[PDB]
Amino acid sequence: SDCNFISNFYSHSRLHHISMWKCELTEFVNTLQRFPGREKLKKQSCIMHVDMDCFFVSVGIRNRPDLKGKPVAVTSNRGTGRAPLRPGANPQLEWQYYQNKILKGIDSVLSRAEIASCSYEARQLGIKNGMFFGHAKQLCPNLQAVPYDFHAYKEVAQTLYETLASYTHNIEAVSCDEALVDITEILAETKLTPDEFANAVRMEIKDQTKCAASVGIGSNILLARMATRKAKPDGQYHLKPEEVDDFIRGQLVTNLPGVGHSMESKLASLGIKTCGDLQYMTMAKLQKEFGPKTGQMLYRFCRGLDDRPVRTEKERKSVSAEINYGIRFTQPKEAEAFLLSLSEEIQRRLEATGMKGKRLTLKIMVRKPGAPVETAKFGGHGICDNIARTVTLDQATDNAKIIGKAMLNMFHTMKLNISDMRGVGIHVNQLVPTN
DNA sequence: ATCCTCCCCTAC
DNA sequence: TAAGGTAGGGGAGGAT
Ligand SMILES: Nc1ccn([C@H]2C[C@H](O)[C@@H](COP(=O)(O)OP(=O)(O)OP(=O)(O)O)O2)c(=O)n1
Ligand SMILES: [Mg+2]
Ligand SMILES: [Mg+2]
Ligand SMILES: [Mg+2]
Ligand SMILES: [Mg+2]
Repeated sequence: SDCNFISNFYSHSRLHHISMWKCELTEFVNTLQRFPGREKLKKQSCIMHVDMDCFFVSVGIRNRPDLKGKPVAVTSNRGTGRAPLRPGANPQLEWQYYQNKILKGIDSVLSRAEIASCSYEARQLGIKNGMFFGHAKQLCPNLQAVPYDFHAYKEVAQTLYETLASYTHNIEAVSCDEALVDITEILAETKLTPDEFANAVRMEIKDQTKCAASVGIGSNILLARMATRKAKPDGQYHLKPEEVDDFIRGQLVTNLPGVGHSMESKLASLGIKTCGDLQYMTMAKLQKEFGPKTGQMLYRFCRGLDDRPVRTEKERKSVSAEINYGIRFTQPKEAEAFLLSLSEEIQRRLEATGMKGKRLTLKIMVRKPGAPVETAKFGGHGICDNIARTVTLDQATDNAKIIGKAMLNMFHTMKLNISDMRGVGIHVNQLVPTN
């Protein structure tokens, strides 16, 4: 049953989990705006970024001292690095497409399970988060596989924020294992050097989780995030003002928060690889080429300038639910049955968050023409494109029968081969809170 | 100029 | 096998 299929997918999805945890930690921090750790150590803006090292791995091997110091990966694959042969799939074509259009603008039995997190040992060999386990185990035959433990990560994630909250409420939740903290007040009250405090928080986090955090310190958010890169693993790095200009010039532009593979490829065609190359670009040229806001962001960031305060309050703008894995329909009756289920799921989330929406958007992934019907990854969406529809209701609703019905009307206007469908997503906008 | 609407992109 | 989600920023381009 599609009802059990949905529940079962979300049950096993790490990406669904990290998103929920982020949502929860964000709400916890918001709450704090409506300190045992400071007094227990009471015995020019300053920003600290706290980021746990190889978070799933570290938690996974907490109580497994045989795996410390080894190449380890958190993945679904039991450990062989093999999967059943998939004849008619074309891993080569999908990988080329991934390197060409996506990373820019025996193979047949290898595991295509993703590595969620890998140890630093494993990294010293090119294994990175998001690599297929089959391939990783080719780069490093001694890669150790470790199962997910979602309960344990949620517990460490919470312990992490509780700990930071014990020093200050001036926190921004970046993710489940990562927060920004403004420590200007603490340093003034305790009279401690930024480094002394950073060490203290690290010692305490390790004490309470058996997991290591790296800390980056700087006079703004951008600079604190970048210092963390240099701090990892198990360390800290204070990027002082006198070092900013020389540190920044050598950084690959891709390291700037907000520059991914698409922006990188567009900059490389401008002849720009490092932040230093970028500094030579005018504000007017960056805005013309990239738009006003992105243009300005690039100009400022490549200089180490950033004036965003720590955002302690975040308001929810949308609720959604997508599954782009294990979607295979043959009949329009099956697809419409599934749309009505995801509609009950979207009702639960709107309720759980106490919202109703006016604007409803259906997004379908469809197999791309020329792309093989048999996916390289078991259950994968493979190479696809997106069809999207949007409607707007007269009243904000949270009723699945109305949402379901809206999804069926939207789905009918699509020109679609059911057997090419590879993913479905419902997105709710223009929210209003209940009561 | 500001405001819509339909997307692409990015972070984790 | 394997579980490729989720929210928000913002550009293009068009109507107001
Ligand atoms: N491709 C990815 C990236 C991240 N996450 C999960 C696994 C990570 O353990 C956790 C935190 O991600 P980070 O980006 O902080 O990376 P790590 O903590 O694993 O390593 P690092 O030490 O580089 O921060 O989120 C995931 O499921 N899949
Ligand atoms: Mg981390
Ligand atoms: Mg996996
Ligand atoms: Mg992280
Ligand atoms: Mg970047």
